[PDB]
Amino acid sequence: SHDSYYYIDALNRVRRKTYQGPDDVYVPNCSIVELLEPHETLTSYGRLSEAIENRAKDGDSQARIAT
Amino acid sequence: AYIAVPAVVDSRSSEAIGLLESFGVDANDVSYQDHDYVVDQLQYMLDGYEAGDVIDALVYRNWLHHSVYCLLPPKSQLLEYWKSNPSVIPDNVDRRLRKRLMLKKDLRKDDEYNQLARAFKISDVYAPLISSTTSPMTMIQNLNQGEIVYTTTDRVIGARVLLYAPRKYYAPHSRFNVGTFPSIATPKCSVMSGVDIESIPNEFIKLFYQRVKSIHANILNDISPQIVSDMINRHVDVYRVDVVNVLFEVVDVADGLRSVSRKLIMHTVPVCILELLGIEIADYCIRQEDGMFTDWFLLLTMLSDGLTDRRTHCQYLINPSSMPPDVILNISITGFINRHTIDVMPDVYDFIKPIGAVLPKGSFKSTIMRVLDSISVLGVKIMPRAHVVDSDEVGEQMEPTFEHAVMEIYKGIAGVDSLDDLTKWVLNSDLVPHDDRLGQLFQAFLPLAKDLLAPMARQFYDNSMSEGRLLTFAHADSELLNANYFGHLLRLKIPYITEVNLMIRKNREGGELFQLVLSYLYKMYATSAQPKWFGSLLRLLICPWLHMEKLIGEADPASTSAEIGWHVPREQLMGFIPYVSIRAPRLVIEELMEKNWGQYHAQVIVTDQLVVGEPRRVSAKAVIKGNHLPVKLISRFACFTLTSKYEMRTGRGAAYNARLAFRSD
Amino acid sequence: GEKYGLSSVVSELRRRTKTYSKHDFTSVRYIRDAMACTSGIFLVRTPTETVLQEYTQSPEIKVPIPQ
Repeated sequence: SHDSYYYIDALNRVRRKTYQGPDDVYVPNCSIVELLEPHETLTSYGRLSEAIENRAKDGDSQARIAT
Repeated sequence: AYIAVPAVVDSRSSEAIGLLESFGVDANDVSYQDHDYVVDQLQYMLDGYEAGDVIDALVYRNWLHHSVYCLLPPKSQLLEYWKSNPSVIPDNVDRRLRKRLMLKKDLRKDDEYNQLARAFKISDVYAPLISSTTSPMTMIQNLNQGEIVYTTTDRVIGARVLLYAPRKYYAPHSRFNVGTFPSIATPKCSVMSGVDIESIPNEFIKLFYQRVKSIHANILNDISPQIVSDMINRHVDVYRVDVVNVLFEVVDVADGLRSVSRKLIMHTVPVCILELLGIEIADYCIRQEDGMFTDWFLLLTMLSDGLTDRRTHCQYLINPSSMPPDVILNISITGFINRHTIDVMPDVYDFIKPIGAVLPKGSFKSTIMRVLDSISVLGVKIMPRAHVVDSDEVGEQMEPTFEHAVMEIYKGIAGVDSLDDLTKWVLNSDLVPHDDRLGQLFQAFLPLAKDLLAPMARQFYDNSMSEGRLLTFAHADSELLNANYFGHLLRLKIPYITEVNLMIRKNREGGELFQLVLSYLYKMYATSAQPKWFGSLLRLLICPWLHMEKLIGEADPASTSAEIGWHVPREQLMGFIPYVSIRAPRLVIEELMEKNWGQYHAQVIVTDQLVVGEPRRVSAKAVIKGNHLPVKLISRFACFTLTSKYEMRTGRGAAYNARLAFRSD
Repeated sequence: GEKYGLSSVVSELRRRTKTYSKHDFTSVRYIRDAMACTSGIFLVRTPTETVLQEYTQSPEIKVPIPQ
């Protein structure tokens, strides 16, 4: 998962740390399912959970990275 | 009597400034004219016509023949206004045309009206008339005749413009009078000769006076401020400081006899410093027992924006050393030749943000960081050492540091080893560098300067923007540009020879000539922009504060002071950091209680231990989100500090959407 | 190919490219069909890293003009 991919810079903006080359700034590939809550009317499909974006708007450190 | 001064004169305001004692004239009978509107009228006048017609028209105008304009709607609304409720039609009108106007419900079907209206001209009724094709010369020449002039257009120069119709149709002397435009129409009109055409700060008065003195110089009745002081007798703004120049000379008294070597001049020292240092027309020794400059001549040379001589007119950079090709040791001050005001607040300083000053490598830093730390005009500190970042500090938190990193550049050049051999190879006996070898060294210096220093400088300057608003020295111009520095960029120089400073100082930690080579590297690394005379910053730093205490002084410390800072709500689990500090009179801070300090938001991280013997403090970090603070949001009348660290009055702390709060008493 | 583990693709392309020796429609359609196999996607990254990758570079002047 994505915990070792991003960080928070000074001036409190989100970035990522690159592993191969200084142009490794694109989207990484990690497990996604742990940040999901299911839609109604069908169980199998989920979206981004509202509690994490609520805590990210509040100003949590991990929740901003996750959203 | 009518004299002319090189400054904008309004009747109600320049009397409150005084404005005539400011040029050096001791002084009722002196009545001021309002030449405020003619400068804006000239600025609107210049974009259509050329320059020379406008100026040479305005030159031939006396300012005692009092008169006025008249502006009328062009033709259709002119006849429509006579059709309307007033029958104020003049007697110049056609007998048939007024008869057709006195009727009711005229329209396009009336052939008898329209046939005469299509052959009617405004110039038949009104004379003299300014049309849009008239020269500017004939406008003023017709204006000097008959106390009212009819126009068609707005773009006129001279007196005040008044309108003829409502806007729905359009699309007191004394004996001595001053002004800001020299008249020629009277044999006696006068122009003052205090300041030359190079120090006039309006840029339209300067453009006017150069063109006047270019062609009419023989026929100007010219007078000096001393003769003006003969002829007369027989809120309080800051950032307006009188300046003069010191006409001195260096003397060489060896034993008995004295000689005179040079005849120098020092262009724009402020008058308040010369008054408070208490210097006069006498001799002065400017060296200490060591050979250092004795702490007041140093400040005088650091306040000015120039130092040249008078026989030739090249720039003269003085020798700071004591080696005698040319040692300046004794000064004889001989007068003060021009006097004017200057707006100390510059153009680039718009929003409140940190200050990056670019000084060269061998400039005097170790003296000015001692002197500026030890100044205090009021119950504040102007520039403490804890708010100043050296140029050295940005490249020191590194595996072996940037000076020592480029100290071992010698491995890589053929025939070069043992760094003394490189320094012997580059510089000759003159210690002027060879043309190729310095660039051959630079082509290996440059990737170490860019690919290695600039990311660390960018990180460090982001960190320094976070922990307060500071002042950062810098060696070169591009050092603050390749690293994305945020703040005001100031390119500065001192009037001294920075080169021979590098041989005086021992304990340089490396080659004593190597640092001169490293200074040449930074001098060539910078861009080709002209630096701007360190006094241009030092007058801003000192002179508003020194002028402030002459009128804020001993009112009350509780209700002259106030401070701006970020405010967190009290509802927290375990607050007012300061942002600037403002000292002003009572009415100004009462005018500062409004102008609400919302629409400014940060994110304060506040977690630290107590550090010093002062009360409970936590060195916070505020990161401004929105726009930064304008200065006209504060004032023109209230001084404010420029640099500040962040702290509030245990537990922890997290990201707080802070806001500002003006507190006072 | 040796850096990224695609030598079995690169050598496969080179040995097939070395068999065409006349200029007609066949060898031209070979180039068309080889160019078609690149993947046309649209690269996605945040603007906050688009700026701080693109707008942080700077030119280097190895021979500046003297003072």
